[PDB]
Amino acid sequence: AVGPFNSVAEAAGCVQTVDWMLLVLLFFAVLGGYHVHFMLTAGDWDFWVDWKDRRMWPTVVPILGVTFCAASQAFWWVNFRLPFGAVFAALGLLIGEWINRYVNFWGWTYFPISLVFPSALIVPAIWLDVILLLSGSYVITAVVGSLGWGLLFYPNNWPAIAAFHQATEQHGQLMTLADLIGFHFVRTSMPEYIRMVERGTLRTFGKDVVPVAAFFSGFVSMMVYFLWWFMGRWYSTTKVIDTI
Amino acid sequence: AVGPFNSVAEAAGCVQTVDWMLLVLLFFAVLGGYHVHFMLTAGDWDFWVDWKDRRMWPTVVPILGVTFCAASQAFWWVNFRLPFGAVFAALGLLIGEWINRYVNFWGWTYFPISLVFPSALIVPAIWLDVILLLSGSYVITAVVGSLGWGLLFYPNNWPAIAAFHQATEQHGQLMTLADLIGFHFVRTSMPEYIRMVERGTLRTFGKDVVPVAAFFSGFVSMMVYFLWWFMGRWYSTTKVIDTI
Amino acid sequence: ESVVDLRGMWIGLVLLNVFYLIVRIYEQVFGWRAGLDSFAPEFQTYWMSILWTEIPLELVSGLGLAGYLWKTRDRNVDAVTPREEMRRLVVLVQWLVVYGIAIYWGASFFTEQDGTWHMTVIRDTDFTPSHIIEFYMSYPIYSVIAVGAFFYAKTRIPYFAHGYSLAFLIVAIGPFMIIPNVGLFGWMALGVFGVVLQILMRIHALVGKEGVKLLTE
Amino acid sequence: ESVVDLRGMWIGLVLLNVFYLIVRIYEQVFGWRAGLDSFAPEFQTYWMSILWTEIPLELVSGLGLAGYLWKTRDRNVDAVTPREEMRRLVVLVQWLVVYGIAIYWGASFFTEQDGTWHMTVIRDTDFTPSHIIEFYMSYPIYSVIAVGAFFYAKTRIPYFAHGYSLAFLIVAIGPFMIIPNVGLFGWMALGVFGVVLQILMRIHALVGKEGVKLLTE
Amino acid sequence: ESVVDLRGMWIGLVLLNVFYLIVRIYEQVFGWRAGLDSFAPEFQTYWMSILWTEIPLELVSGLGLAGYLWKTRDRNVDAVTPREEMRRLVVLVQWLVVYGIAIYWGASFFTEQDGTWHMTVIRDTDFTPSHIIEFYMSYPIYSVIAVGAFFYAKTRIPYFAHGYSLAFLIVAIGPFMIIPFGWMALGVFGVVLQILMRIHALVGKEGVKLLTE
Amino acid sequence: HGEKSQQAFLRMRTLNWYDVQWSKTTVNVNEEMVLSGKVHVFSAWPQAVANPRVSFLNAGEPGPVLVRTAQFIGEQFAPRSVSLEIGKDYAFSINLRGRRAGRWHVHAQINVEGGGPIIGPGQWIEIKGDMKDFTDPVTLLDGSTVDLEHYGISRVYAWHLPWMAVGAAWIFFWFVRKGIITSYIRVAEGKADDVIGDDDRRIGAIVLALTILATIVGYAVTNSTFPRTIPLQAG
Ligand SMILES: [Cu+2]
Ligand SMILES: [Cu+2]
Ligand SMILES: [Cu+2]
Ligand SMILES: [Cu+2]
Repeated sequence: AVGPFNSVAEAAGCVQTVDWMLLVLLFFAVLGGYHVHFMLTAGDWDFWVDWKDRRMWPTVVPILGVTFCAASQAFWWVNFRLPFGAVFAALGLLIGEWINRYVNFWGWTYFPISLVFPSALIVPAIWLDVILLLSGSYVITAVVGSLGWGLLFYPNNWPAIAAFHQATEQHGQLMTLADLIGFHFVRTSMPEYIRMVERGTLRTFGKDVVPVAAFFSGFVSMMVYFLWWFMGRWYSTTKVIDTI
Repeated sequence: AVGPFNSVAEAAGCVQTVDWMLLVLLFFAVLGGYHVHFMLTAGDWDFWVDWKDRRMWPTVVPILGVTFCAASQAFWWVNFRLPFGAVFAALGLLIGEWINRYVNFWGWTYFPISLVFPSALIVPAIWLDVILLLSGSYVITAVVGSLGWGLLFYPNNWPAIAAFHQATEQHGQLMTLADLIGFHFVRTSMPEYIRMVERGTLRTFGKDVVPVAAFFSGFVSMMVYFLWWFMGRWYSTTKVIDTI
Repeated sequence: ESVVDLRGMWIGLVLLNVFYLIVRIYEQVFGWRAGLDSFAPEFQTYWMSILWTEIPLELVSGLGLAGYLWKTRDRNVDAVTPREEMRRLVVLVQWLVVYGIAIYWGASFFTEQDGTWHMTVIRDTDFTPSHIIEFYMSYPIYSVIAVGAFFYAKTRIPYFAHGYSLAFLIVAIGPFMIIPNVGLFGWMALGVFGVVLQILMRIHALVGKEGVKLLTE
Repeated sequence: ESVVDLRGMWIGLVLLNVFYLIVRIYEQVFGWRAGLDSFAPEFQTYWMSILWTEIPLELVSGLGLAGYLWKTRDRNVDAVTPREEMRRLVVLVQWLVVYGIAIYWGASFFTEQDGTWHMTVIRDTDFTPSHIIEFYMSYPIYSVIAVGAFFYAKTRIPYFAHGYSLAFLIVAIGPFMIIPNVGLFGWMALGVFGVVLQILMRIHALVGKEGVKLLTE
Repeated sequence: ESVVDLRGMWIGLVLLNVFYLIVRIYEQVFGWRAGLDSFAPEFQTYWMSILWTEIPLELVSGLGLAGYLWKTRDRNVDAVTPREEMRRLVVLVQWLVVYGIAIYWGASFFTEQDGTWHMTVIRDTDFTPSHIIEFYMSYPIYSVIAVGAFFYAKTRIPYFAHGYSLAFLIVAIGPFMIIPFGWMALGVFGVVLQILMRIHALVGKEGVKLLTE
Repeated sequence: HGEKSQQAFLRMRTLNWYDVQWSKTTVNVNEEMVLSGKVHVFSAWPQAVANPRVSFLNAGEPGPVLVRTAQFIGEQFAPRSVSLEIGKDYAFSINLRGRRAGRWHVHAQINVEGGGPIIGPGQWIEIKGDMKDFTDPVTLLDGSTVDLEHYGISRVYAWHLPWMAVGAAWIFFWFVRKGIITSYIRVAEGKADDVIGDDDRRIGAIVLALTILATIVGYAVTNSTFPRTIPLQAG
């Protein structure tokens, strides 16, 4: 009566239950691939409270972060005009991480969630997504999209982070709580010195360490975006080939 | 009988003498290109008995070695379904090297063959070729092919190598025979320190040094293999172009 | 009959989530006090059992699943009717949902978990508890399910049969190249983008203008 | 008359192997005691002679071969009969066998030989004995033979004439980019792969179904 | 009427070279004594004024130019007559000449200029005198002109309208990837070639072969 | 605990460990044992291991079974990296507050920059109590106290989980509003444009305006609470 479906209900029914199966298999999927990549590159800055500094952390993470959000956007927008690409990836990741920090960093090994909590991405992801929604252009996204993505990162992390940048005096020396949480809850293999956080330079002038970091993160995210968008495209390939 | 040949003998004869001319000119050919490439990169670990260690040499050589085998395969198996590609290249090199070590390292400059003998490749080469013979797939070869090639390397060298890893006491210090061969027959430009052989690390655990090397060499050779297959292809190009 | 079954998917989802749940529980209990000295013999009984078991058990499980699917391959595949193809696609979207979750576990869960166990030992070997589960268990498992979804589509669906979707080809094979880069910018398998698009094209074909435009705008 | 001559090839093979045999012998005798101090005047008479000779000798040898082959170019090449084309190909396979060997000497023999001389001096210059032979002799030589094979095919065979086989183009010119990386993954000339395939395609065409399928399965 | 005006181009050329001439002169006089300590308040009045002024001024000047050119877009562009297209092309060649010079100042003059100011301070900030003019002035300016030339062609020429010339796209956008062997915008090669293709077309065999060999 | 597997000659010719002592081989949760000892920096330091110019003192223990309250080496409070001179001896000590009930084998440990970990001696350390009872705490410069075991985790979730929920809204919204298959097919045919076009874009521009506003607020608030803050102290 509407072949190869019998009823109109057998049609619209099977559609709505495939719509879920994809959405789900696709959800992770990218979460799996995004997490493995990110964890392998942006570490590390994301595991530890005592890595989240003002220079490295709000530079490397937006830059390594924009990768799958770009390819995911290339996937959902081009094929379905669905404006949730970036968020579809950013969220994927966060769940994946949070679940692990809870179930394992803490549940299994018992580091406080104050030591092992992830970087905040959903606000940037949203900006990215809406910029591709408003302009329909990946090129515009690649510019004003990723530049937002870069800027917003630290602002949208501050709320969770401030708390730990409170100062304590310890044995006649200054520490931030964060340094301390690190120092206290003992990691077998994490000597301060492995960190890769800001340690001062003579070419710093200000009072400027974060804005520069974020603008830098912003401009670099532009190239990564492009590259990853066209990689999202190459990954969407329906090409069939003849032999192996 | 069969124009542009007169007889059936004038056909079948010319065919069989071109068949040789090809196989020969093709034999070296790839020997030349394989050697230069390999000598330049994998050195060096191949010239000297006191570079053939447990870590470096059984890593770099498989990895640098699989390149022309993969490309030679791409050419022989795709166009002629002939299952000797790897072996065609592996042997090529060995002849080219051995000739040199004999006529030159020894014939011209007089280093004992015990110092200047090459790395054994022909066992892996075979594994690699037979995998492509059995499965008809480069994809499978790339994986189980190169992973074998990787693991078989040290094994198939041990027979020639063990003899020199026998211990000697020299002026109150322990040396292997190899070390000593190197020490004895004086190389004008080869200070121990230039070597690049294993020297120990704190992150070694065992008793494992060679297994990890070979497995590593295996998993990496998968990537080199692919790349060099498609490059074997790119080089097989019959494209004619219009201007320069 | 009915296009959409699902019964098999739930068998997969349940049979899996359960298994990892058991494994994660077990590692709670024998990770802590039993897998800290690798030179102890309590390690040979609680952790080195698993490694030595699952490898030949995975290997067979793999070729079995492959072999079997090729055997029960549909030898007159081009004949498949629109309702059977539809049904066959909804099986394939199934295989991909079980693939999806096998990935979640083995790439996110047991992967980042090794991250926390790094900060728990200084290391006896590369056969730690987490390594056993991550590298030699969760990875090979989602790698088997992958080969499955691939062989299944290859032997049930005209398109995937005669061809080799490149997207799929990658998705199934990429897994054997996670070992390099590294012991744990980048080359990845979101190839599932290509595969669901290839599934989606068949679904758009298998409805006339009738379904297409009309039923859905 | 006859398709297969070879006489020319032997002239090449013999004329070459001999020459290098002489040279390797010479360097056994004057390498040792005569080529160890480059500031000595025994170096100017036994080694710096060769360098100053061969370069303009190679340069002319090169252009000669090219110019000449272009001159004696077949101006009505498309007319070539299947028997004459087959003869012309078997000459071209010849050129490539003399090329093959000019490569063996220049790229394996005298190249890896420099590696052993490196361990014999500390160095006076970059005009060592082996450098003279390797870089300024064996390489240019095989580079000339290459240009030859290329020009020969360009002026005798319809296909290679009007065109520029890309494979061949590379095989002839790649030689002028060995000097870089290094001055003393990667970019190489196994371009002969394409060239013999291009040769092989003409051979497969130049036999009807008669030869093809029948005579040979 | 006439294909070749130029009046507009001289307005551009003259309006630019003058402005920069002023700016360079200004920076001779206030660069020296006024822009050496950024913590001094003479820096807030003579240099940090310009920075805060130009950016929103450039941002509006930018969108203005683009909005306007799109508006005044020729809604029946395929209709264009061979004489009107030729005029439109010769305007577009104008835009590019004003572009060419906005590039020269922005990328050669005020850019290599910063290299000599580098050897004159040890640095208070990244808002040095030269940085203000180079990054926040000369660069944005030529970037506006570029978007101009691009939009102009897009809304006056059948070819550039309906399409997106790849060269031109690059030329107009690459400017926003200077902030971060090389990647550059000589994309003008493609654009002039695209211009030249229409000129070759808008002469019959008559002009073409005959008039010019 | 893996010292067994490390290369023999390296463990011998780097750090030479002596007079290592544990305050108490039993503690209650919150009870404050201390591990101490002396180490001589071997004189012919192996090539394999970075010079110890950059090193870090550590409690070799399976996670935070004991919080570390402080530690000292070379007569300094050493929560950061320190230099060890080849040929000299340094004395150290680590103040360890019990935290997780069990029987752990606790080590003195030092890691070298480009070297890896060097493990000293280790002694079993029976802890008893209930982890639920473990506290820190710690004093701010402002004078107040905070229990570290818990401090801040509240505020974190407070900001993370809402946003994750927001993210999931955004997705479920578009999903059930225009399907995967529906929207695929629309796009696959002519349009597209059915799938988006304003006022889908009105939703977007609004959602974004709220997002940024949610940020400026959350910023300003968390800027009012904690208006002090200093950067991580390193080096
Ligand atoms: Cu690990
Ligand atoms: Cu040399
Ligand atoms: Cu500057
Ligand atoms: Cu221990």
